Amino acid sequence: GLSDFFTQLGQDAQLMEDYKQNPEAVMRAHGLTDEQINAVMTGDMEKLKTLSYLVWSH
Amino acid sequence: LSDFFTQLGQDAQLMEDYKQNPEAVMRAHGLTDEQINAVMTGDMEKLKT
Amino acid sequence: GSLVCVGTGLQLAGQISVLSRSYIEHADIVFSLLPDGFSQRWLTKLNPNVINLQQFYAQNGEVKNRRDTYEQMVNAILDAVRAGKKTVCALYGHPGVFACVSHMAITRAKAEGFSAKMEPGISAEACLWADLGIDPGNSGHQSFEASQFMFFNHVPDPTTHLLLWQIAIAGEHTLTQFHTSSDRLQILVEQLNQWYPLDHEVVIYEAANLPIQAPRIERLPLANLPQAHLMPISTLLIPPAKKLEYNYAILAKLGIGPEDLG
Amino acid sequence: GSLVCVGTGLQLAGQISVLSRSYIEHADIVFSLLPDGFSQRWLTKLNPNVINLQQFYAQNGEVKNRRDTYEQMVNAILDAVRAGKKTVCALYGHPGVFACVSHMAITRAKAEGFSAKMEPGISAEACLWADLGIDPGNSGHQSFEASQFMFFNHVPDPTTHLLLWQIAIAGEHTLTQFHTSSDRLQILVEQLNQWYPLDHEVVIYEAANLPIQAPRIERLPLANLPQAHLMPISTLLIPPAKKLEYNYAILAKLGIGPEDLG
Ligand SMILES: Nc1ncnc2c1ncn2[C@@H]1O[C@H](CSCC[C@H](N)C(=O)O)[C@@H](O)[C@H]1O
Ligand SMILES: Nc1ncnc2c1ncn2[C@@H]1O[C@H](CSCC[C@H](N)C(=O)O)[C@@H](O)[C@H]1O
Ligand SMILES: [Zn+2]
Repeated sequence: GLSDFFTQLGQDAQLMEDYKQNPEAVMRAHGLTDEQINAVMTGDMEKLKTLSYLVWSH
Repeated sequence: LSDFFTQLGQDAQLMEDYKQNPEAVMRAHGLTDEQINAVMTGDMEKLKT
Repeated sequence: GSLVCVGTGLQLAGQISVLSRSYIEHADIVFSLLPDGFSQRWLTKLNPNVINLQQFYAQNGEVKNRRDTYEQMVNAILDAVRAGKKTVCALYGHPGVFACVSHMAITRAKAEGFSAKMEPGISAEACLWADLGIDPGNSGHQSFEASQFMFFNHVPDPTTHLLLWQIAIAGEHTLTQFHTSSDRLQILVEQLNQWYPLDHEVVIYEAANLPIQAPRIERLPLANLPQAHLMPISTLLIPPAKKLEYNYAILAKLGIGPEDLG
Repeated sequence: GSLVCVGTGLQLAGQISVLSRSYIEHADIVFSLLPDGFSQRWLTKLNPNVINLQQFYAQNGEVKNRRDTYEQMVNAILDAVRAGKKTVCALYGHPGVFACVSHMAITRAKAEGFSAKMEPGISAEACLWADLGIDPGNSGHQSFEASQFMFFNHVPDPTTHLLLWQIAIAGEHTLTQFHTSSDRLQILVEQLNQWYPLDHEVVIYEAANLPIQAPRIERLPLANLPQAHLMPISTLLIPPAKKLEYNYAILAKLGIGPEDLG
């Protein structure tokens, strides 16, 4: 549910511009729970996931 | 010509097929001999005029 | 109205990001600035409402400051925004990488109270790492605009890969000429000679624009740069003149030595 | 069997090239190194025959040189190539920027007579310019890995935008830890003080990996850096500290001055 939405939102500029205008509305419409929405609005990436180095000096 | 390049640049199946056999793939997309000659000599101008 | 500047990459059609293409497709209007007519066609098939910014460049042996060129570009872009059109600026490569138009158009847009953003694209730089198989993190990376490096005081680190962009107009102050002179590039060689020997191999790089085209990767001694054939899309790569040497100073502070490095 | 190394950019799903996406789609097998589980689900939907390189990182707090992680990655990729699989390596951002797994795989593949190439992608640096509305051309640009900057001799130009990648492990010489100490960071500050004052505003930048995520753009005086909260994805931007001094020497050879500068 959550993953599907994010995937689409990243690819689809229409939906992105729809999301920018009204994030809660768009999210509610895509089935996101309050906790999921709250985490989005508070930037808690940590929670969202719940619900790197490839080199050196020499 | 402008149609073949758009496909090729977007389509990694066509790309890989092209790199297998540039001429065969170009001929199969109806490119002329001078067009193909312009590709193989890497002359972008003559392709663009 | 809103602004979104995107980049189309260097290669035809396939080097644009998925999101960035979807923005062109859903725009009300598109202002293009693409390297050729093949990419300009592709664009038009994406979205037929395009105004080509190329028109604002000097036309017909005309002397025009490139500044005045960009102004008009920004202004035309803003006009569609202020009319209420969902506007997109489709520039080649990365919209904000050595690209003044977009940064100026986003700024002006935000200050007049409009929604403006920049979406990153694949730049000439990004193409250079992949074509040459060089990693900018290997011994570091510096990039400067050839003329800015010639006009002001810039100290390069000769252990890094050095880039000079717009090498083809290196030293062209007026901003009216499409190319530079041999004697301009010769003064660049003598300048560079503070850090690089005359026989130092450098690379003239040109990322392909077409899928049937190989890149230009021309290696030559620094000394032969003034006799080289340079194009507006030419970037100059100057590999390290020196190898990485240990920083005993800091290693000491860190209480370690070379042997201690993993 | 052949090899194509591509990038998926920073942002989920949208920031990869159109061509690169197609490469993943048509691949026999994909070896991934992606930021998170969302990016990993998207990939798996794109092509189900994925092998996740993340596994080769130290598991359960074991001591393991990252060199040995990279060697294993590289060897897994080549194992598929050698078997005769059309193999794709998908790394986040640009596959060959500050990432040695792609360059090594490509190098080794060629030497064994396999076809191998790199497709450029969008990097964290591409992302930065856009997010902080900075044109790297404005006053030019420098990049270094933070630890190499400390362990080796590098002099930055203080008139340019300076980046220190992998700041979260600055001075972690063992390459077995995921982060450094505040004492290391303090040594970095003292070193950077050769050029930048202590109150010099620096920026902790992190490009978003998700569409609903704002980027981190945390401004603080340089002195405060050692107390700052840093993450593996964190990049440190050090903005110019100094005025461009006129290269009067070169302007003269050009026979011009500031006033003539267009
Ligand atoms: N195809 C190409 N190959 C190599 N360098 C190129 C190039 N196109 C542009 N450049 C470099 O960029 C300069 C113009 S600045 C515009 C660059 C563009 N924003 C990008 O994404 O790269 C040129 O003078 C040259 O130095
Ligand atoms: N989301 C992000 N925001 C900022 N910097 C990031 C980042 N992801 C990676 N980096 C930088 O890159 C380093 C990892 S190396 C991988 C770089 C990646 N291939 C690219 O193209 O950018 C990090 O330590 C940090 O310096
Ligand atoms: Zn760079």
